[PDB]
Amino acid sequence: NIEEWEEYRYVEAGIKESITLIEDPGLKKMVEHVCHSGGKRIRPIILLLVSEICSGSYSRSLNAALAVEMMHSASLIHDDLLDQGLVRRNLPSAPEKFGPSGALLCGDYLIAKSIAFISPYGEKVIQDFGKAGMDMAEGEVLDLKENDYFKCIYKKTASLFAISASIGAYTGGAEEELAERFSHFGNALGTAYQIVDDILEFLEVVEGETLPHIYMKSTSKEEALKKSIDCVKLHVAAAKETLETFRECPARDKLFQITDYITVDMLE
Amino acid sequence: NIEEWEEYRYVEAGIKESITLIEDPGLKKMVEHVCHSGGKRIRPIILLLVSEICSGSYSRSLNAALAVEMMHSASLIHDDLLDQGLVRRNLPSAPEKFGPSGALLCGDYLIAKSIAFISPYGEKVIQDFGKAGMDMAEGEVLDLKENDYFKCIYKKTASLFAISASIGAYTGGAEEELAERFSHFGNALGTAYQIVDDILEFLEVVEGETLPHIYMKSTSKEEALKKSIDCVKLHVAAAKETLETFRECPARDKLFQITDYITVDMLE
Repeated sequence: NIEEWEEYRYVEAGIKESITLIEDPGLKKMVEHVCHSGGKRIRPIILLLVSEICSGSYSRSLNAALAVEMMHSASLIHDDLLDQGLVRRNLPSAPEKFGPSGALLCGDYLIAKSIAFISPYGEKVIQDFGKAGMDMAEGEVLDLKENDYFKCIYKKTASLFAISASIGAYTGGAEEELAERFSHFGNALGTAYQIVDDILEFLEVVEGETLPHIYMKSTSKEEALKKSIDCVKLHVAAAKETLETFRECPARDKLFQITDYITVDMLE
Repeated sequence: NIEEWEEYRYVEAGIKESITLIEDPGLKKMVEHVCHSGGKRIRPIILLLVSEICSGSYSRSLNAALAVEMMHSASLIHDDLLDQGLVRRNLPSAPEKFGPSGALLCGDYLIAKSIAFISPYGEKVIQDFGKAGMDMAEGEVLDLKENDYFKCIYKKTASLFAISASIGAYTGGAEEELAERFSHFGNALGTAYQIVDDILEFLEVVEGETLPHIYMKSTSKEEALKKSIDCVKLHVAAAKETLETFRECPARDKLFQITDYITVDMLE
């Protein structure tokens, strides 16, 4: 029950306050929709938890957490625009919650807003934030166009988890060395997270690109699944190995909980 | 001949170096295309010139200038995507240099890249940069949906000119008070600039929304044009009035040249 955590409540509060700032009725309505997805605000919470691990506090990290969530939301909106109305042009138009123009502009608005929110954190944090945004765009380009698959997961998904953790560390007073270790934890979790998502997606196709599909180009179906799940366990193990090197406290305990919650628990 | 200015050459050098950093062949090719538009790099040059006025130097301002140009390019690409394939869905598909997916992702890539380039300039500059990005998205939303027309020009176009000048001032050691005066110059120039563009566009429609069209809802064609041009002269005058309060030097002379070059000179 992450919705019960103080960290979750703080992020939700920041999100709501953020929404009150939107003047354009249309944009406000769209943003309210993307935030009302029932998600668990994993990325921003990870950022606050890391700040807590490093400093025992997270008050000052709220805007960085919101910036990361805004970037995530912008990517979801743009990806929806891509998948629903920009790639299969000769086929029947797919349904879309927001109009195409609305989806594009709402995403641009959110990215710009994330810049305003990340603005007080300094050069290192802001440069990392920018680099993650670039990785995400490049990742999507690859996504629509073995090695490339994993380069894709890293760029499109792992990257944001990595900076949610490193920025959290930086906002909690961490030096480059420590922030780097958190980056590794984030990359590990994010990778396991995406593979899990791809496994579930692969199974949906079976019911009527993903890792299992990639492996089937040379091996059995189940074997492809077995190696995919082994890939998840490998990265989950890598994530926990790193987490174990950090200060023992409730925030660290929560990071362990999140790790299982979004990876192996989804494979039950 | 702005192409002969040291400021122009420095920006061009930065742009070229920036291009060498792009790993994805496709993205690199797209960026090369948007930069190879024959434009005069007005916004980034204004930023460098302002830094010169305030400090006598502009070396340290290159990345801020590039960030502003990247934001401009991203907006042009996204606007092309909007106008060409997201608004007139029931009509024949309009031709596009980049595929729809490519245009969207290239724009997102450039915005993120601008974040990485603006990263070392501090909270005030980065917050202003973010706010301009937001104004631009909101401006486009209004653009496609009297007071609204001018709110549109301010948000979509004047805003970027305003921060190109204010950020230039900040990078040149200016305090809030001085940077604000430059912001006013930029807003003035940007407004005159857009109205001029709208007047030329209006005349193209006459040959076979814009200010002249807006006025015609209650007055004659020529009268609508007369009041539109008077609007240009008003803002050009406002821009020069402000410029005259700044330190007399070659950079200031160049700002006067640019002011006429992109406004009244285009009306001959």
